[PDB]
Amino acid sequence: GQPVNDFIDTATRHVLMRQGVLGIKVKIMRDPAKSRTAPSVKDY
Amino acid sequence: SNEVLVLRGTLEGHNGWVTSLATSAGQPNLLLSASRDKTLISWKLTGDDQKFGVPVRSFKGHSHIVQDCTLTADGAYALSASWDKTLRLWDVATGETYQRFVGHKSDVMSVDIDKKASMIISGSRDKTIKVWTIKGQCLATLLGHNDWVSQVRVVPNEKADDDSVTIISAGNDKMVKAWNLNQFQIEADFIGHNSNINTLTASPDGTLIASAGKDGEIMLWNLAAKKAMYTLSAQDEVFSLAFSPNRYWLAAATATGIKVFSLDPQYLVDDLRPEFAGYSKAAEPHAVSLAWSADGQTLFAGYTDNVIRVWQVMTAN
Repeated sequence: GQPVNDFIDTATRHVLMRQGVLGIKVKIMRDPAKSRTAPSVKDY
Repeated sequence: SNEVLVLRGTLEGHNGWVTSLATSAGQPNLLLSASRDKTLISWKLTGDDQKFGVPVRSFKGHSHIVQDCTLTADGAYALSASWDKTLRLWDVATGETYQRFVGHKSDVMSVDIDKKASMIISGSRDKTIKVWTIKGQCLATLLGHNDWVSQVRVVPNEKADDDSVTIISAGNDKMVKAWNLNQFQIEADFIGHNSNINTLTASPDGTLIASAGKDGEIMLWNLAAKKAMYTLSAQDEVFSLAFSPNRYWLAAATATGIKVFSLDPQYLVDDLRPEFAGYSKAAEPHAVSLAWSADGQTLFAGYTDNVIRVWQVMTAN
């Protein structure tokens, strides 16, 4: 939805090491409350 | 040749409306009365033409007004349902609360204990028909009413409890309901009422149901057959119903008076209206409760002027 465009933030860093490279995906969701801007008888 | 009800006097000691009455079988001299003075009074009656002797005990223990009460067949215990969302089990002797039934979320409007004094049902304004032991333990929660539950009664067995344990309730959702408490499920849906059902009672044998309310329609059903029988017009609002232990009479508490009907032969036996002193006619006290005695000869009536008026059947010329 649109709450993803308003509130969550994602960052992807490729960390280069001695074997290979890895993928670091940090996804932080901030607080949305701090967004400043006849009678019948039946029987059973 | 008529069978005449005569005003035998008055029983007064309450501060609020006499909302319930219950008589005894072990001792036919005992009357338990639940009132809107948040107390129940137990009387030992000495029947004279104007006054009645001894007022035995008071049972102060309910925070808000006491709505319904019942005695046991010997007359040793009391069972009071109050607006404090609780029930209580008293000793008619000392006034000792043997147990407090705490479970409901609103005002408890009715209470009745079974034949062998071991299963205690309770109906309230939180549309909940709870079933308790005698020790204070809720073992059943029978929901089903979508409005208030004005009255819950246990139906008198005729086959000596042949595994059939039935209770009948009167909702303000304009329906009567019959529950089987052997598996805890709905067993019958009595539809037919057009307004709020104020009361309901099962006949002595255990096959007739009488439900009336605001419409003034005393509707009779057959519970053993689970089919609608008929309807008797009681005109004004009927607050309490009761079947005679011996006779085939049905006395209803109408906003005008106390209408005693017969079912065989079909006719209105009486319409009991006591003389009031200094009141307008839209200011006259009505019957809010009534209890039949152990032999069908005495009719006790709990009124709204805090006074329990009593009638006795004779035989006229």
